[PDB]
Amino acid sequence: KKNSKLKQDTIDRLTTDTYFTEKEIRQWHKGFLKDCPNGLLTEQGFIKIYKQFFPDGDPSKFASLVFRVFDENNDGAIEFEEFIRALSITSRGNLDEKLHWAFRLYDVDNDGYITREEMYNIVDAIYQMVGQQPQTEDENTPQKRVDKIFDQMDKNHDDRLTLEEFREGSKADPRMVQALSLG
Ligand SMILES: O=C(CC(c1ccccc1)c1ccccc1)Nc1nc2ccccc2s1
Ligand SMILES: [Ca+2]
Ligand SMILES: [Ca+2]
Ligand SMILES: [Ca+2]
Ligand code: NA
Repeated sequence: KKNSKLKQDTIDRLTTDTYFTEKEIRQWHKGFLKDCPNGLLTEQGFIKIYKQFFPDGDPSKFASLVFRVFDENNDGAIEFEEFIRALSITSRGNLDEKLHWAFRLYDVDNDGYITREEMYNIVDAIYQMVGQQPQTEDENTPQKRVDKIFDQMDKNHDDRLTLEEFREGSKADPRMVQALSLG
């Protein structure tokens, strides 16, 4: 099939754009096909992998958010090239590259801004995956602590974060990106 074989044109673009050598890309493709013989990873297949790694909670909500960022062309599947591009940024990117990737995750509706509700949505997704925790203080909930972090980053108090607000906000308070292991 087209999707199953690794074409030289794909390798050329990947070595131009990513931190991986041709040798590493070919190695990763062998592994990609062992887990995904079709060369196309579906959303549910993506969720299944996240369940292999967090068997206690429910990673479905978080995995679906991450999937949308991986699937950069929005065709409903992660092809090998999209897999490598995301892995390059998240495992080998510099701080600015990782913070932009985090911004794309938090900006669920892709409108150029993070809202409070979008920030809640990611945070809730993480707790579902990792283990929800009870709060007996209505003034010390995740939603409220997130509000404080958000307010500190929202320099012009318009109730939304630009990429610049989020990136310079995260370099003084990296907690929203360390929650994704991208600090
Ligand atoms: O989702 C994946 C990709 C995938 C993978 C498969 C094989 C080899 C390396 C990675 C995987 C990794 C860990 C658990 C489940 C799947 N990685 C990322 N996780 C996060 C989390 C937060 C923010 C950014 C990222 S990028
Ligand atoms: Ca795709
Ligand atoms: Ca948004
Ligand atoms: Ca703002
Ligand atoms: Na996408």
